[PDB]
Amino acid sequence: YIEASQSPSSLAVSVGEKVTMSCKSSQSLLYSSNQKNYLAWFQQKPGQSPKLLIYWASTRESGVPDRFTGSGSGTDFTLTISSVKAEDLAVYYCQQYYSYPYTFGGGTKLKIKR
Amino acid sequence: YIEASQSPSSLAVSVGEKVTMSCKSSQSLLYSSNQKNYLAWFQQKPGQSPKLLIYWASTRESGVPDRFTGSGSGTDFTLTISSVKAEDLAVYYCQQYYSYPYTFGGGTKLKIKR
Amino acid sequence: EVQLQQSGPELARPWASVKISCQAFYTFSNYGMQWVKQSPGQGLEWIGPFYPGNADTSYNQKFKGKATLTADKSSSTAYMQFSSLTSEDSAVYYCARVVATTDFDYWGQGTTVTVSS
Amino acid sequence: EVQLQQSGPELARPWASVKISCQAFYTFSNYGMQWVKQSPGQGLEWIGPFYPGNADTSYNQKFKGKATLTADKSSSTAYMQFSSLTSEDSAVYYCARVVATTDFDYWGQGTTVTVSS
Amino acid sequence: RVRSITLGNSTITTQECANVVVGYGVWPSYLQDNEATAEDQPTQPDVATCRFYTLDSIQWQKESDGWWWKFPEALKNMGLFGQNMEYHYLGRSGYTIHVQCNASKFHQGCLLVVCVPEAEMGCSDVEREVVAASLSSEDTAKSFSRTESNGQHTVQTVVYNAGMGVGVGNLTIFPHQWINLRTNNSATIVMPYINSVPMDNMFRHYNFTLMIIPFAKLEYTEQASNYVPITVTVAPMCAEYNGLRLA
Amino acid sequence: RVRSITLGNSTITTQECANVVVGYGVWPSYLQDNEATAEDQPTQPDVATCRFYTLDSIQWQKESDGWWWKFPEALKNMGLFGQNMEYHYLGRSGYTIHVQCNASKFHQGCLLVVCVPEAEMGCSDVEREVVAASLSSEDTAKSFSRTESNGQHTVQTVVYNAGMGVGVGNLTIFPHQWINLRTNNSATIVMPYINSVPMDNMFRHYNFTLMIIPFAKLEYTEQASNYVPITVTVAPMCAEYNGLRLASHQ
Amino acid sequence: MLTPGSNQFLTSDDFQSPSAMPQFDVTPEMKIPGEVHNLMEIAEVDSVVPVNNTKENINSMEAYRIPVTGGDQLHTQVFGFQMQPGLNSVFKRTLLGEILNYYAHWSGSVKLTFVFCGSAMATGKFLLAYSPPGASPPQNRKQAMLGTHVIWDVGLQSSCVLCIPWISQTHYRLVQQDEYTSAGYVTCWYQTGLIVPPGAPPSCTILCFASACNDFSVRNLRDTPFIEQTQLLQ
Amino acid sequence: MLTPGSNQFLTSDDFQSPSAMPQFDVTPEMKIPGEVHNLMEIAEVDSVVPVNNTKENINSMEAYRIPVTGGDQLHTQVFGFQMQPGLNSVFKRTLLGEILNYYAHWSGSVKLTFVFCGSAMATGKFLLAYSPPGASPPQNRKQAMLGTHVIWDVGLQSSCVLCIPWISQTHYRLVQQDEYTSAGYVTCWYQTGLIVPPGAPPSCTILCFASACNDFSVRNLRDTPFIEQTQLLQ
Amino acid sequence: YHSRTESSIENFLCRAACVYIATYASAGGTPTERYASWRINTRQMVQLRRKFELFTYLRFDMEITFVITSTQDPGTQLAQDMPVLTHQIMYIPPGGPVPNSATDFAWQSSTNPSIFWTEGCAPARMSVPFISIGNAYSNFYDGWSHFTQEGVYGFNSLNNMGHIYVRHVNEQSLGVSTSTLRVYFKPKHVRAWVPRPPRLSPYVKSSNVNFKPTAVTTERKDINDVGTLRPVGYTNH
Amino acid sequence: YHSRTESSIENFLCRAACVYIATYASAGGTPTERYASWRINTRQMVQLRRKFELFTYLRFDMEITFVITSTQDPGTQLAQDMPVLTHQIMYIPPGGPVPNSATDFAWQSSTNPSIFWTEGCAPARMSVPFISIGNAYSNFYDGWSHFTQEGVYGFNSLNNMGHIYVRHVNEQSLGVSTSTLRVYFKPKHVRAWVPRPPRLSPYVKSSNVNFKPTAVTTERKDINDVGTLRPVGYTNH
Repeated sequence: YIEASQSPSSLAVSVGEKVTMSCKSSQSLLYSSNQKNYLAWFQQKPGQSPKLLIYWASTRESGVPDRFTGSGSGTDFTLTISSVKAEDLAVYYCQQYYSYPYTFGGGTKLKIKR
Repeated sequence: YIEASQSPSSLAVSVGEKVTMSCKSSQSLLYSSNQKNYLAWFQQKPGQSPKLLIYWASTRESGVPDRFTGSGSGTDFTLTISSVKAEDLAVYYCQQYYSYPYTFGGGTKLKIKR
Repeated sequence: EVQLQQSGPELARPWASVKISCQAFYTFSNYGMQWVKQSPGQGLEWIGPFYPGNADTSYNQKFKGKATLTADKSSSTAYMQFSSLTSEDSAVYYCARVVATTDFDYWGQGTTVTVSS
Repeated sequence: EVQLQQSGPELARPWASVKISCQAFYTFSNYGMQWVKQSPGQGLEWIGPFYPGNADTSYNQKFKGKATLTADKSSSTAYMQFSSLTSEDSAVYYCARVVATTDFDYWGQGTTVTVSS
Repeated sequence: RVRSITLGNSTITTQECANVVVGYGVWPSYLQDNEATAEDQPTQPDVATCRFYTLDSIQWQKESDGWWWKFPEALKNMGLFGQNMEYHYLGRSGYTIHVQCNASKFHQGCLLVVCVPEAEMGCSDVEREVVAASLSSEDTAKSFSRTESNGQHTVQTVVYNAGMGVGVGNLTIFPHQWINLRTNNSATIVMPYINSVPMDNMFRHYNFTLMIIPFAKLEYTEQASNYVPITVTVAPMCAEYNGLRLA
Repeated sequence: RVRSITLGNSTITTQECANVVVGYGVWPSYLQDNEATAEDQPTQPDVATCRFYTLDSIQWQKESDGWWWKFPEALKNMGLFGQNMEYHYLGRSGYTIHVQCNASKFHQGCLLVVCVPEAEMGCSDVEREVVAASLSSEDTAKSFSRTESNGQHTVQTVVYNAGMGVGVGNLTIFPHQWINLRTNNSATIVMPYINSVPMDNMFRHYNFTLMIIPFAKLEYTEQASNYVPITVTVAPMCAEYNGLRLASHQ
Repeated sequence: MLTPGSNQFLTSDDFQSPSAMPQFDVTPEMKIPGEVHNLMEIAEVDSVVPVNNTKENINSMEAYRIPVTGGDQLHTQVFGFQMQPGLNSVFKRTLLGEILNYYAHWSGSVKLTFVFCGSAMATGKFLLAYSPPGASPPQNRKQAMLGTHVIWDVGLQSSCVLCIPWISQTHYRLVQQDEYTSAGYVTCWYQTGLIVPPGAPPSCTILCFASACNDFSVRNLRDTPFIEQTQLLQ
Repeated sequence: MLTPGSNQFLTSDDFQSPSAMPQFDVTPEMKIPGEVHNLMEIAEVDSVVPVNNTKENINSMEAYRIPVTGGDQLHTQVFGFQMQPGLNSVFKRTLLGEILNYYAHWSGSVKLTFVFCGSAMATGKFLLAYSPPGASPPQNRKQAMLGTHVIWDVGLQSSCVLCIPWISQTHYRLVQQDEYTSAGYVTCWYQTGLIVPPGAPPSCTILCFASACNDFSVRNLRDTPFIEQTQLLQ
Repeated sequence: YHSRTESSIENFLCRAACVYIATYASAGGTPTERYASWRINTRQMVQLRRKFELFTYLRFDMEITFVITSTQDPGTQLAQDMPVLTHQIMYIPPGGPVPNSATDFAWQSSTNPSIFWTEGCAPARMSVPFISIGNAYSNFYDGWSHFTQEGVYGFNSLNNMGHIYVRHVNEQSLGVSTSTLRVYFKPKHVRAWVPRPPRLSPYVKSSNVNFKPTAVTTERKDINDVGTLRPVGYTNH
Repeated sequence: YHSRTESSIENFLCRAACVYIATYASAGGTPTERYASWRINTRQMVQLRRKFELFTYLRFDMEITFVITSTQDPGTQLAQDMPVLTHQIMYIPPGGPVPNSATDFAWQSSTNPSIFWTEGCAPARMSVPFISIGNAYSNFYDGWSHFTQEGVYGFNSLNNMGHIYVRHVNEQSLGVSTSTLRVYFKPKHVRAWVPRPPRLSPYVKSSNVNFKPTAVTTERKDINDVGTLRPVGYTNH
């Protein structure tokens, strides 16, 4: 199989601070033939449908603001939010769409700290 | 570089008339040992993928009607159609495959005279 | 920004087949759709897609020999057939669809299939 | 008369690298495939050939340092990688392929890469 | 080429060429004066103890798993060795084991023959313990099992754990020999006396275990023998016993 | 470094130590009794024929083409040699020829200096013949031209054919040297007596022709000397003339 | 004189301790055959490698057997694996695997022996190919031929040996760290096929042994990952 | 005793003929300097090579000079030609070419000397490159550098010597032969550019001489192709 | 050509390991909560067991280290001026008297070696020689103790080393002083015989060799499978 | 190691070349038609002239071979019994008597060597030695015949090789008989001095070196021009 581990815990920080986090994979996720990293950054509103933010780990999704920026090569895959907000309360998944099994990460909830 | 100049203008003749055309080339393409000419008579259907008519300017491709004939050696390269039609409208090019670059022709749109 | 809808939540029972439909609002040329398993304790797990324009139907290996897939492109309806329904298979089924070769851009609505023995 | 397919048209964005794959249905012994640029203002323009079974990759001098080529014989695919893309590169790319050192008898399908800045 | 061996003037054995692995490198030897401090001196009756005892023949089939004997219990009721085992309280001996297969040139297979010192085994039910009946028959070969065993006081008999709890692929650390029907036909293993005390009772203690495991199954065409015979021959050497006379 | 050559005790020249091209391999030498069919002893005038005869200096400009002198007529008025060419009948000599260019370190050029034996030259008008005035001047240097001449009784002065009818680039087979102003500014040639008879009349026969042809044109910046002076020096060696005394007893 | 660190307990030191029971005369030693002085002698012996583990054979003895199908197998692959002992799924259970997994750094050569458990009338050829750490594995018989290879003829010789070399920049390589495209690969290919007379079976089996060579060494003892329990038993 | 073919006139025979003017005491010979014993002593003298015969200079001396110019260009060619003496339009008129053109077979090597006619204060570099017979001429400076080349410095040295080798299958090659893309190529590339101080002229000139080496030989004399007259003059 | 000096037996089986941690009070509670007892055996620490059970016969001394840390427990009428605590550590050889409670007579025997340790100094150390009737300890014993083929299987053999008992010496009238004992056990001059394959199935019992059937190794995707992955594109996956 | 023995002067200049072809009748006619005359000079055969003019001075002996082929001439009063024809070949040294017509007295001079050749035998041959007042022949002469700058320019009186005359001895009463003469000239014992560059412009006169200014070589398309090239394939790609 091919899987990845999510960040150990939640952000647990006060609102309004840019946050940098990481997602470690259990196997390589780069297609050096295409220089393509098969991974995307996810988000699911509790009670509603999920939606990604950055796909290919290099370009944000069209229609998503500039604050969410995913980066990383090789096994590691990091993300940075220029400003965390209380109206993005959801679970962050670091999912790899390399091949089926299309396994997910672990999830990153935004808890309450204020 | 190795380019070619197509006929100055389009056919501009009536429907059903034989057409004689020329594609002069900036460089000679006749090789002594091979005794073959490195140029091909192309045909690009408007909106679809191109497809040549004559390769080696002397061998009609399997699937080409008897009306189209390529001629000419060296710098000169000519084309002869015994009957022009309306439904086979295309943009006739003369693309050489002698050496890099694979330069194409000049462009010849089949205009309307009817 | 185009939505996506499917059959609907039925309160099922063990050993009662549950066929989950899914409509579409895009074309059927090399684009695909799949499903995910929304469970608080099991996280998110895919189950199995089929690829219109490719005739490739695949399933998860934990569910190999258990679930199947059948659909008609002209019908625009995507079933998700399932067998040996247990009590812990309860999940909120999202019908995700993607027009990219491999992505997860678009998602469904959600259906509850919680069963009671 | 054997068909040929490639990745297909997408609507990209400025400075978005776009690889255009190309499938295979032929043999790979001293045969080749490359691409063209169908632009009504720019006529017909090739970019760079790959030579399966020969490991020879060249480029047009108008784009050296911009484009690169990659391929996989076992996977039977070819890829053009772009860099520092402009907004006027939008053209219909045909996967030209020939089993010959000198011929053009198999042609591509078409691919649109128009962007929106 | 062909050779004949006549030990004890009452036995015959025919063998051509057999590669010999001598235990851990030491030949069986009589106990020396360095390690003798007991009540009395040892004795060495070798009249009929040194001869070839031919155990019964086992049939290697397409769906067999393994066979395994416990020494010296495998010779409990055979001749003067069995008599001295019953009479004398203490004991000491080494062994020589010949394993011979009878296969033609159209049969295929492979066998590992190992001599495991002190092969403590495990029960089928983890909570309960084993019984002497399951641990060893009189002189017949208990056989492993392809699947799990469900008894209460029966040894675990899965073949890929050897009934000991270790990987079956790592049993080559013990004295062993490979029998390959393509090239080889016989195995000879000489086992010295391996124990923590100079002498010990034979009845209660199981000095070692002989295991024969086929890694490659036996395969044959329809028109052939549906079994391959395997024969085991033992020959004790340097057999000692306690003295039974006044000092 | 520098050295002086006082030939004749009346001429002194200063040159640096350099390379000399000695004819076809033979130094000039006196004619012996073996080679002479005439038993009469040749007299040897060496008092004033062994001295340096510096000719006029010539100006190498940007648009020059070439020059030739005809020997042994170039010394018709030069000292005792001019008297002895007239008062005798048969003569014989070898020569040493120095050519020097006075140019700075900012000029460019490449001269070819050749000694062509019996350079028979052709007329401009094809059918007619040439005259003696056209071939040579007594000491002034005749010159080639860049275009084709159209004279009636004049030599063909086209430089790229040397007038001799042969391609100029092939002239290096003859005794020759190169003057490259980048490194060199002096050429010295020692030319022996080459002829089919032991002695020949001086006035009738031109023994050879000295030619200077610039292959690389002169180039200079605007604020520099407009020309380059070229100086030629000739020194006869081993001069032998006929005898004028009664062999039979008188 | 004395630092406060002079009176301390360091759990990695050797100090003679006061004897609890003097005047006690121990039992004299005796000659027990088969004494071990170093653990490398345990690794140097040959053990079987479960090559054919496919989620259905690890619970049987089919794991060790490498099938070799008879017939017109054009140029298929008999088997192929990656040589990183102590971490690779096949090498992490043999004797060499356990000894390596106890320690942290290793350096040496690994010897592989292939034996052909088959009939005595079966004849054929196999191509055993080795690709160094810095290269991709061959995908067809041609690329295997172009590299380092041995043609093992089962008819003439019934056993083949391959001694993998030691290629690394540094003296010791870490036992447990993932190095893809830096391990080296071994692959086997069908050269001709198995030809049998009428009466012999049409299929056979190949067994593989892997053992350390003479030049082998380990360093930095630590605890094994295979054991898991943290409670004292009962 | 005699065949009818014994009495015949063969144009290629050497039989002594009876003298027509005996008792005629010939004139004794004298030592005239400059004797020739072989025509190969004529083919080893340097002659200027008209490398710049571009259809407008063949009626002037401009053909003899290769022009080098000072400017910002760095990767541009200086000159380039094909090394087939006796048939190439560059060499067929020099002494080497003509002495070859009398004969039909030839074999040897050719020495080329380049001389820099320029100011004494000029300084630059050049990348004279040679390609083997079985190759294509280099297209840019990098390709010429990776072949066989020589960096000629017009600062330290004023002349450069380059000896083309002799590569062939047979013993004697032909003079006129269907020799396409299989003979050789000699090219010159700008390396740094011509640098001058204030006062020296920007542009300069290069001259080339070609001669035969000491291994050179010919065979099978025939008529030259340059003569085009069949009428006795006048 | 690298040296082999850290894989040797002495450098492989001479690492101190914490094999027992216990807690005992000083004043109150039931008597069984007033002392700490441990029977010396290498069959309860799974790591040390797995390292020892790699061989069949072993012969070694014993170096034992005791680390004791004590506190004052919460409560009322708590102590305020207790000077020091002194502990007694008692080694009971096989076939020796064993106390059944604190203040028992057996604590005062003249055959059991005892160490009186005042708290604050370096830890108390002791070393016991090879105490056995046989000539080597045997990890695996295939047989019974009684000659009539009846008894307990592979148990109650000569592999007996002794007990260790720790108690307080100071009688405490005010307050209770809870203490904790950590035992560190190491062999010295070890000799090993008859190597054995390492175990595969997890241990289930502290006295048997029983086990569950366990798979020989970990799964794999395919027989001819190496890393080199495939990414899923327009091709067939 | 390649030999250099075919390029010597001897092997280069000793090739027989047909330098004169003439015809002459036998019976009555215009007198100038009744004999064949040739002045010896290597300045009318352009190929041999260019071979000779490669050096300045030459010294050699001359071998001359005559080929005579005669046939009857159509007309009335033919002959039917013509026995055999005989030809007289005469070499005239410089300054000797020269016939002005057939049946002249100069054909009987004892100083001019003659060959009487009857048809049917091998061709007639003679060898003239080096006859000259000077010590060598001069291809080029830069001067005048008279020492007062008058006379023909470039004409040296020293070199003269004579004349060759041929006539029919037979006085044929009936029937005209036409004959054809081919002269083959070849130097032997050749010595050459002072090599000269070979000519570039075509010859215009048989007595001068006059010329027209011609180009130095054949034109080229560009300075860096190497034609033919290579098309894309297994090698060029």
